[PDB]
Formats: sequence, structure tokens, C-alpha cells
Amino acid sequence: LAQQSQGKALTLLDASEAQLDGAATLVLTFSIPLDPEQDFSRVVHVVDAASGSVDGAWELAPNLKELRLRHLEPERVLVVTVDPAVKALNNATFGKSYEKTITTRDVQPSVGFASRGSLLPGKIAEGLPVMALNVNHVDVNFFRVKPGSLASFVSQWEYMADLVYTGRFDLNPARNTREKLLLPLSDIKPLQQAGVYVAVMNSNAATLFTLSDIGVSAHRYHNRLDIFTQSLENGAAQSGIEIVLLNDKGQTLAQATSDAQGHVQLEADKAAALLLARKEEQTTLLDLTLPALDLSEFNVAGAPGYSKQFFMFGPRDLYRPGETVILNGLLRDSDGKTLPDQPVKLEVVKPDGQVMRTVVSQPENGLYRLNYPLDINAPTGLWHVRANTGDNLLRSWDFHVEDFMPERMALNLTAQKTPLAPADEVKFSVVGYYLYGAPANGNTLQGQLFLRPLRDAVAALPGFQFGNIAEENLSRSLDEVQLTLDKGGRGEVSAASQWQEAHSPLQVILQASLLESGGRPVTRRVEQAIWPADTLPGIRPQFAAKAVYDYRTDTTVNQPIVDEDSNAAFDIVYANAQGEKKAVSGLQVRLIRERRDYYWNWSESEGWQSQFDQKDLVEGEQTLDLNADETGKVSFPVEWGAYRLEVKAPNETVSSVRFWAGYSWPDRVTLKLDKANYRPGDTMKLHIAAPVAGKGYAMVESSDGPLWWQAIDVPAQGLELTIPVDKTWNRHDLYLSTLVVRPGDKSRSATPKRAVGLLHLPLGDDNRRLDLALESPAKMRPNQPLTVRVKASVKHGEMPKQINVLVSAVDSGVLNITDYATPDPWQAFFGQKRYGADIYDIYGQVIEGQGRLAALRHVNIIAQQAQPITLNEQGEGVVTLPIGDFNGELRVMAQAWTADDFGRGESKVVVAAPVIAELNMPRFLAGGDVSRLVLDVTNLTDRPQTLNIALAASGLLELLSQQPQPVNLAPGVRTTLFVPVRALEGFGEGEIQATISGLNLPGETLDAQHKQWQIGVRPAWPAQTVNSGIALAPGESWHVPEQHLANISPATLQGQLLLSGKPPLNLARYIRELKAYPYGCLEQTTSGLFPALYTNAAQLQSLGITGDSDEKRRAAVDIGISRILQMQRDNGGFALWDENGAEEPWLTAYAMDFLIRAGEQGYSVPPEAINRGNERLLRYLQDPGTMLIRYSDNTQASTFAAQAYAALVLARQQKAPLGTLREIWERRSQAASGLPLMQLGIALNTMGDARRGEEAITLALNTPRQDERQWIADYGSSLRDNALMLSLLEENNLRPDAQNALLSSLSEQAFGQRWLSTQENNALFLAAHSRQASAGAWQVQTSLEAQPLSGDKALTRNLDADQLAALEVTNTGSQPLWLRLDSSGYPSSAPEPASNVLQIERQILGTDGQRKSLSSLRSGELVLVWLTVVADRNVPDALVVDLLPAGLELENQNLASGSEVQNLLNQMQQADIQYMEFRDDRFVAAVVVNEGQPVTLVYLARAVTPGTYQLAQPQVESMYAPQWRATGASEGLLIVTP
Repeated sequence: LAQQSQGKALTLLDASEAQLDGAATLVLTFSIPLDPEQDFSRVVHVVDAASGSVDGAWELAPNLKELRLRHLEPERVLVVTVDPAVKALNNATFGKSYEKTITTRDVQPSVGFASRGSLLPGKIAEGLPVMALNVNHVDVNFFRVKPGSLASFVSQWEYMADLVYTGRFDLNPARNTREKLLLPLSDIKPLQQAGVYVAVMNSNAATLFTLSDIGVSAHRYHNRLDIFTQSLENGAAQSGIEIVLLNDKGQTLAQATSDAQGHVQLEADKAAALLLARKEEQTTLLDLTLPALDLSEFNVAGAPGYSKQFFMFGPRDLYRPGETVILNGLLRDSDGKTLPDQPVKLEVVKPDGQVMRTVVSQPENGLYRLNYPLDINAPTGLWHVRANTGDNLLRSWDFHVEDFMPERMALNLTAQKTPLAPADEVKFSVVGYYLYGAPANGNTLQGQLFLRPLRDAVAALPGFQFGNIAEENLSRSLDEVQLTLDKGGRGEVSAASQWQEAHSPLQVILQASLLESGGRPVTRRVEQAIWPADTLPGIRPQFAAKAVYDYRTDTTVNQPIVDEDSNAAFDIVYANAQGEKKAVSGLQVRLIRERRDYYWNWSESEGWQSQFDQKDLVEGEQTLDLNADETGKVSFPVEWGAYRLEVKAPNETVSSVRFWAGYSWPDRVTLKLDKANYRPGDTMKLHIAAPVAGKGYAMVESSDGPLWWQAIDVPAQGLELTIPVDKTWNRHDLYLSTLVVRPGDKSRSATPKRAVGLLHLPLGDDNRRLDLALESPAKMRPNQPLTVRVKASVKHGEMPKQINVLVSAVDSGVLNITDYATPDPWQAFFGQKRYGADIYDIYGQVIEGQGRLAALRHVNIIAQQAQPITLNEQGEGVVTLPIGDFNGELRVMAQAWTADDFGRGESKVVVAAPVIAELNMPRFLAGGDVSRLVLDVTNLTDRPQTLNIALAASGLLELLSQQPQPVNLAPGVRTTLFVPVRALEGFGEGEIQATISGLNLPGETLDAQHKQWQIGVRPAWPAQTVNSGIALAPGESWHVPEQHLANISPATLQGQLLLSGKPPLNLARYIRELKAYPYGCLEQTTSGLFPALYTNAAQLQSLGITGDSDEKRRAAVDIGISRILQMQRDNGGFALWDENGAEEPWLTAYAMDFLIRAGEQGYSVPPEAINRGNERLLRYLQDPGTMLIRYSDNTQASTFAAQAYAALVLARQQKAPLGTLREIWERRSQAASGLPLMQLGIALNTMGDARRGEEAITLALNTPRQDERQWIADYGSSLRDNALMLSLLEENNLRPDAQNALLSSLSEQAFGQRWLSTQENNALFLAAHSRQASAGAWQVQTSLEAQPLSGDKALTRNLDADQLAALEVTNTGSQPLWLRLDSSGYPSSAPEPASNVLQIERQILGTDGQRKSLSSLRSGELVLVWLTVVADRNVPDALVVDLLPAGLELENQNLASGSEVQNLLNQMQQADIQYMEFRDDRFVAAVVVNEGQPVTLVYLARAVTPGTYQLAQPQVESMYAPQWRATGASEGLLIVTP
């Protein structure tokens, strides 16, 4: 706005100094708002008439009138000048120049201690730092705290004294400048006397400091506290008494006195804050609530140490919504030994913290397993599996859930295969195209070239490594690719040779992203091999890689290792790219030892870093000769350290392989041990070396508490100790601590008076590791079992018995996303556990630690896991893993375990297909749609191929063209076949089947390639249902009304005939109508689950319903329950569409009711959900204000309904406080229906007061639903209310003569048919379900069968399109006969647009804004689908559904380049949209339609697959008053062209 200032001039109101935010600030105040753009510098300026220019950082307030300048130096003469410009907002401009001089005035004085104090003691403790500003002197009192009330006094501090005043310190700081001055105390005799003192002046007016000789140290554990009291003065070792106190509270928790060693042992958990150590007059304190000593630079990192070790693991940690998460678990003690059988409580936790499933998992032959089906609409993000073993210390297995959107484009990158010489330049062939069979034209490809060392350079010879691993400049980045592509799809990249000196095989890797519209690119990578000679040397170690820990990676890694002082064997070859093995003589084979000399190095911002100087030494050398087809074998004696075997050929080509001979690959107290690794029986030789000689104590400890300790005196030549290893030392969380202290309190040369040393105590054993060798072919063909053979080894001792192995196979791509390391149980049970203790000290604070070092280096996923096998006597086993499709690299993994031992196994299998065939098709099809499918076929073999492709259509789909001719494909070439198909009327799926014959492969027989695609097929027009019924007197006849047949196409025409001897209820109709399209709505999902909850296949088939073998049903119930839980809010309440949506109490009550009912039928639901639900319902009852019912017409009725239902739901659980029920009953007049009164009545009847219950029931049966249908927020109707009331009556067994009459009336009332709500269907089902119509005899003659139909219970029978068109029924029974006939089918002609209350219209525009034809659309073209909905009422539950033509796919983005289009979008921004989802074949939108304001909806759509597609009418309805419907016109057809 700001035009309120229009017509006004611009004058300066006030330019002056002021205190702003505690700082001296210059403020100019103008009359009217200024131009907020930063132009203040060439117009308004300040000038010191002495110093000159100053800070010109002009600031403008939230107000546009005041211009500020912060931080002015005191007592300064400032000249402020305002030039004639400034402009302001209404371009008024300031008149002339305004100059004003001002003095900035002095600052108010201040003084106080820089610190509240510290508990650090001293022998004299001089110098008290103070921050003075313009102050000549300070008076300070000096108190001495009473040794009696000392405790309470100090406890009052942090979270009672005499007086020894001296005071008056002369502080002479410079003017207008805050200086840090110190107060001497050395020349104050009445203060050197030990004790606790407090200074106070008259803003930190007081500080504290202690004088004492007692130097205290403390090690706190999770439940134990060990204290060591020694002297600050005479080295170490001291007695004395000490106490542990509470937080704020000065109350004692425990007391003790030091022994002859200084040690003390106390039991304390939390709250034990202040620690106080006295020796008569001397007293030293320690605040344990402060931060402990930082040990970040020590090797103390690791996993927490638990008594019970629960190792959770699986094939992967990255899943997509829909597929099942697999989890395995192994439970052991603190030394990896078996514990007695016990359960474990596992909970699945989704990102927002809520629990999705809670299982008490039992083990099976020692292995815990957990499968969790992720819902199709599961939240993406970080999930946890939370395990409880009983200690209430929660274990957590993290796993990510992500969803990947398709690429809708294809990029092909190819190279020259055969290696190039360094002289050659490298050129890459690029071919990009759209999936619907169109060249990617003008698409800007952007990528990058990389240079890497090729070591796997010969596929014919696996294991052989090529190239000098020591050669420099083998791994660097090259040029960046930016190619406009231009041509119809094709492009060419090139790379000039920056490599010549290279003596190793190189590879140049292109990584390129193809761009569409700056939205979701298609990235691919390709590599070109480069050799320095047509033939090269190659090394393959005979010894196998062993599993070892890498602290940089923090996971178990395979490395080539041999035993210390041994013989390293190697296979050498002289070979080329193709083929194998050539002749050569005089191969120079050197064994190079890599010697490293480590040394520490200090710096300014690096701190103490561990450096090292390396040197390569030639330990061994041999000379070798090789003939044609020979594998030379060399053996080199090795000792210890890192080696590399180097083979050099006469053509100056080098190949090196690094390996190790040993499994081992200043400001602190350096600790050393005699030998790495121990056992619970040996003895430790501990060497302690400190920079400066001193006294203190060493310790061997863990979590829980210390296992050994000793006070020590370390001279200037180190110290040697001998420590025994008890039998109770088998924890792997053991650490060896050392504390050394310098004698003198004061000294020179700085010297850290405190020195700490801390070393992890090695105790593991390499004899308990199962070494796993996984044998499998490095290459295989898809759709054939992958055979993996396991071979275990142990090195020392015999083969353990009953080795359980758990093999898995996962696509390496999925693993590389998360950098997923193959899980190892060994490192889990025997790995280095963390230092579980906090060190509290009284000496100087820790330096900082700088910090610990780090390290530096749609398609359905293939992810399997076989059952656990058991190896034989030789430790051998075999597993088969059926590989589906897939073309890439599988990482085969295996975890093994016995009772005491554990192991890991890795392997890599390249799954590759000879030829690849991909069929691009639309996301679905509609009956009658003709569509052009694109079949891309590529030949990856080295030979040319003549393939015979055979296509076959199955299901609701047929081919239109003849079979393809035989295709001649050259190596690497791709061809495109067009497959015109048509869909068939019906609801189902169509399958395309492809068979490729020929192939030809020397060495392989190979059965012909088969492939199969499925596609969804739905009728373009909504299903039409027609219901009839009648009562037939004895002798009467009845024929099928022509209404059931007219304008409906046969073969799609179903029908159900219900015959009953009493007023019936269409159970099967309710059930069948409760089986609708997803949409994801809560209530819809819940209502649909009630039938499945109370009907087995036995009962279903009796009604003419088949499918789901009960287990499938129960699984569906589970899926439903998940889908329900995925919408429970954080506060326990539920929402209609999503977890972050508005809250609806009635739905909360509903969902809860279903969940309780589900629990009653043996289905599991996490107690968190149930409990928060019940809490929320209870709060609905006891705090009605928390509710917020939106779009209601009668809030009191809404509230009463919600409260009544909640009351019932809780009352069922015996959790409904009667007082509140009565408190509600005293508001019964607000009820706008009988149902709430009924429910509340049952609640009262349930929780005691039967009288008011019966009253509520009787009243309910005489309280008709009264409301002009607006909302009320009970999702209800007269029908559903009467149904649910009858249901409650029948369920609770109450009034008979009422439920009979009501049942009959309801059966009669059910003739408000054709369009019922899900809630109505559910209610009707609940009514019919709990019904007991008893014996009702009936006989009838029909056209269906020669014999009469007869029964005493109501019978439902199915009818085909013929039986139904010829139906005749005649009662041949003595008594009457009730007959119902329900029909359903799909139209033969497009139906006329209808309308009722709601009105829908659709118009298609172009992105330009103009109207667009749906008969001239080319592929890849965008169109705006403009929907408009209107109604003469307030429809809060309006749901828009716009069926797509298969030729259009939706762009998923809400809100929607300009022009009158924006004038539509805006209107969409004014529409209160509840929910919106862009499906594969639908546009959906939950919205409220207010009276007399049209709802505008626009959504973007892209044309893709060429063809002639059916086009359906728009559709809108009221979800719970579904007689209010509208379908609005259609152009008839959609044409998409290439």
C-alpha cells in the first residue's frame, strides 16, 4: 500500500542519539515512509570532525520512517549531513542540504567480576579478574564460608559466612574503554589460610574461589562413583573425608573416607551433583553436573557395551514403499556366547516417531527374524526397528524409505570396447531418445570426464590385477562435457590424450546427464579402457583375502593378508586384452617393503597430528621366464609390515599388488603393552611414559565399574607395571586409564600439571572367526538359479559343529546408495566397545581435543535372502538364489554363526543378458483404446544376430498388427518395433508376452529369451448399477424389469438374486459396494475393513463371493490397520486424508472402534496407538474445548455426536468415567439424532447407570434425525443412523419388538438405493450382520433350473448376462416371499450428462491460455485441464474425480507461465482444497464447495503415447450424501500423434 502517504512532503522530524538495544545509536526520524531500497550513502552521511569517516552501515527499521546508525564511539563530535535526494516512497524528495552537529555523550560506568567463580583450588590463589569501565576504584568484601553450612551454601550456589574485609582496589582504566583488570591478593595475610571464600562488591557483583591442598579425582560410571584423593602439594597420596550431595538440595546421599591408597567407592546414580572433600580445615569441592573431561582424541570410540548383545542385520537398509523389509537378529552375551532362550520386543518406527508395529519376537533355532510390509503410501524418510531385550535399553536398526520416480527418457553411451594406446584420443558415442519412440532433439547433455586406473583389465582372467598401484597421476578429473546434441538424438563426445607416460592400464570414465526441461535428468556412465602396450604382466595372489576391521570405515573389510614370517605365493601372467597368456623372458619380480616411520607434529589449527615418513625397500627379487599358455607361480618369503609385489616387463610396463604380512596394517601419558591381543589368563606388561615425572594412579576399568587400580609414582624414565588378567575379564569394553600429576602447584616452563593416558585393552580372539569362502560364477544369465557354495574355515583347531549360514543377494546399486557395508557379527560381538565412564577432575580444563579424525574415499528391486542352512562336517554347504530379470551387479553376502563363533562373506556376480528387450506402454488403457506400444530391442553380444521376435497378447488386450519380420542386429545396435494394440471392455489387466528366438552362442545352449509385461485395463465409463425388488404372494410371478438390460452391454453384465422368506437385507451388496477404489481416505478405508473382519471365505461363498484364502484376508486386514495407523496424528486423534490434516473426532472414534474390534479378533495393534487414541477420546470427553469441528452447521450436535461415540468406544473398554457420561446426559437436548443417544445409552448401560441408559435408548428410538442436510460432521443420514441403532440393539440384545419393526422398516427404507455412502453401506452391513432372522421357509419355481429352489434361510445367487435377461420367478410356497435383484454392468453407449445439487464442467486449454483441441495433440505436448465445480449449497465432503484418457499422463505439482492463466490459478488458490492426488489414471481432489462461489481447479497434463483413446466425463459427488452427483459432458475421444 504505502499510498496513504500520498500528497505529503518530506521533512526531517528528528535526527538525534538514542540508546537502542543497549547500544548508543544515531537515529534520523523522517515525516513519511522512505524508499526501502538501500540507497543510503550518497545522500545521508556522518563525519567525525576529528577522525573523519566512520562506520557507514546505515540500517532501516521495520518502520520506513526511521533511519538508524548503530555503535557510536563515546564523547565524539559527529557532523550529520542529509543531502537533497532521499526520494522516499511517494518520490517526494527532500528539499535542500541539512547539516547538524552533535556530541555523542559519555557511557555510564560499570564494574563486576568476569566470572561467577570456579571450584578450582589453590595454595594462595591470587588475582581476581574484573571488567571495569570508567571507574576509579572498587570496594569489595571478602567472606569465609562456615564449614558447617558450607554444603547448603554451595548447593544454594551453582543451582552463612564470616567476614574478612580488606577491599578498596585502585582501578585506573582508560576512558570510555572497558578493560580487564586483576585484583591482587598475595599481600593480604588474612586470606592465605585454607577454606572457601566469596568476594562481593556492592551484573556479577560477587564471585567465588577456594583455597585448599586436597587434589581430588573421580571416575563416575552409570551407577558407581570412584574417588581418588591426593595432594596438590607433596606429589600425591592423601586421606580425608568426602560427601556426595543433591542438586540444589544440599542433602547427603553418601559419605566416605579415603584409604591408604587414596581410593574411595560410592554408589550413586543421577541427582548426585556436588561432591565435597574435607580434611578438617582444608576443603575442596567438585561439581559433577559440569561437562566431564573430553577424550575425543583418544581411541575410545565404539559401540555401547551391553550385558546382552543383540545384533540386528539384513541384506539392505534402503527400501521402497510396498515391498517387505527383512530383518534378522542374533542375541548373545558380552563375549558372544549363547544366553538362555528368551523373546525380544521389536517395534517398527516411522520418521515422525510413531510406532507402526509392535511384536514380541521369538527366535527359531537361534535366529530372530522380522518381516514388515511397507505400505504403498508409507512415509519416506528414516525408519527404525527398535529392539528391547529386557534391560529397557533400546537397540535401534535404522533403515531408509525412499521412492524413485521414472525417467521418461533414455540415454545411451557407448565406447570402443577394445583398449586404446596412449596416443589415441577417446571418443564416446551418445544416443538419447524419449520412451514413446522419439529422438531427443536439441536436448542439452551435460557431464564430466574422469581418469581412473584400470586394474580389472582382462575379463578372461579374473583375480589378476594389472598396473602399478604406486604410480602417481593415475586418478584425476578431466574436461567437463556440455553438448547441445542438436541432431535427432545422436551426439559425439571426445577426449584428447593427457596420458602418455602411463605404464599401467587406464580407463577414462564419462559420466553424463541428459536434460529434458530442467526437471529430473537422466544420468549414465561409460568407460573406455586404455593400455600402454598390446600385452601386459598380471599378478593374482594365491592366498585369499581375510576379514579385518578398518577404523576409518568402521566396518569389516576384506584384505589380502598372510601370516607373519611366512611365504607369499603369487600367480603371474603375461597377457593381452582378448585371449590369454603370451611368451616373455626376464620378468623383473621385486618384493617391495613399504617401511613407515611415524612421528607427531604440532601446528596452529591442526593441533597434534600423527605424521609419518615412508620408504620403499627391495627385500626380495627374482627373474622369471614364461612360454605361451603358462601361469608362472612365484613364492616370496615375508616377515612383517606392508609389502607390494611388483612385476616389470622389458617393455617398461609395471604391475604391482599390495598386501600385508601382519594383521597390524607428547601432551599426554603414552601407554604401551608388550603384545597385542590377550586372553583371560595371561599377564599384561604395561609401560607408562609421561612427558614430566610425577605421581598419581593407573587403572584397568570398564563400564559398571573398575576391575583393577593402583596408585603410582612415575619418574623421568618411565614406569613398568605387571597386571594380572582375571577370569572375569571378558567384556571387550575394557580400558586402561592412567592419571599422572606434577608436584609443584606453581612452576615455570608452563607444564601441564595434569597428564592423562588411556588405552583400549585388547582381549578379542581371532580363533572365533568363521572365515567364509563364497564360490559362485562371476557371470550368469537372468531367470536362472544362482548357485552359491559356502566353504568355512577357522585356521586354528577343528571345524566347529553346526555352522548356521544365512546367504543373501542384493543389487549393488541399491547398496552403494547408502554405502551399505556387509554386516559382520564378529565385529558386532567382539568389536571395540566404547569407554563407558566419565572422568571428573579438579585440575586444569582439557585443552579442547580439536576433534576425532574421519576418513576419505517402475523397476522392482532384486533383493533376496534364502533360509539359514547348516554346514556339514567339512563346513560345506550350498544355497540356490532364483534370480529374476535384472542386468547388472549383484553383491552376494553371507553371515555365519555357531554358539561361540561368527563370520561374514562377500561375493560379486555380474548378471548380464545377451539381448535386452524393453516395451514402453502407457500407464494404463481403457476399453476400446487403440495404442502404439514401443518395443526396443538391443543386442549386446559381440557377434551379429538374426533374431525372431514373437509377440502374444493375453487378457483384456489384443494385437492389431501382424508378427514382426526377423531382425538383423549388429553388435550393440538397437532397433525399435511398433506394436499397435487395443484394449477389451472389462475391469482387469492385459499381458504382453514376447519371445526372442535364434540368438546363437558358441559355448552356451541357452533357451530362447522370454519377457512379459502387464498393463491395467479399466472401462472408460463408470460402472452402472440397477436395483429392483418385490414381495410375491403365493402364486404370483415376476419377470426381470427391462431397466436392468437397457443400454448396458452384455458380458459385462453381472447380477445377484436374493430370495428370502422374511424382510431381507442385501448383505452381499453392502460387502460388494464396500470394495471400491482406494483414494486413501480414512473412513473409506475403515468402513471397507469391517466386512473382512467378520466374514471368512466360508460365509463369503454362501453369498456368492469368492477370493482371498483367509490368510490373504488377514493380511489385507493387517494392511488396512497399517493404512489406518499411517494417519493417526501425534496427539492420538486421526485425520481424514493425511497425518498432517485437520483433526476429526468422530473419525477418531470410528477408527478406534474398528481397531478395538480388530484387537478383539486377534489382529495386533501397537499399544501406543490404542493408548494415545483412548487418551484423545478421554480428552474429547473431559475437555470438549480441544475439539475443532470444521464446516459444521450445528456445533453442539457435532460435539454431542463425537462425545457420545467416544463415550461408547471407551465404555466398551471399561474406560468411560460414568460421571462424565452423566455430565453429557445432562446435555442430551443438543442431540440432532438418535444414534448419539443410543450409543451414549449403551455407554451408560455399560458403566453402571442402566436407568439413564434405557432412558437414552427409549429417547433415541423416538428422536428422528433433524437437520437440513448441511454437515453436522457425523458423516451420517437417517438410513445409516437407523441401521447403526438397529445394529447396537442387536449387538447388545435389548428391545426385540422394536428391532423387528425397525428391521422391516429398514428393509423397506433401504429403497433409497442406487447411491449409498460407504458409511451407509457399513452401517447396513453391521445391521444385517448381527441380525438373526431365524427360520423363514420359502420355495420358488424359476427359469434358472428345472427343479424348484427352496430354503429356510435367505439365499443369494449369481447370474450371468443370459440368466438375468431371461429371469422368471414364481412363488410356489404357502407363505409370501421377498425378492431382491441387484444388477451391475458397463454401458454400450456413452451416458448423458446428469446433474444434482453439484455441477461439474471441464475445459482443455493450452499453456498459452487459449482453447485446445483433443484431436490434434502431438507427443510430448502440454495441456491445461480446467475443471469448474459449483453447487447451490455448502458441500464440505465434495470429491472431484476426473478419469484420464490413457494418452495423457499427469504432472504431479499442486498450485498449478502467465497471462489470463494466472487469473485461473489464483481462483484455485482461493479454493479450500482438503486433499489432492495425481494418480496414473485419475485426477482426484477433495474440496469444499461453498454456496454461490464456483470452485476452480486446474491441473497440468502431458500427452505421450500416440493413439486413439476413449475420453470419460468429469465426475463430482458428495462422499456422504452421494445422491448429490454430477457428470459433465465429454468431447468423446482423444487423439495423440507422434
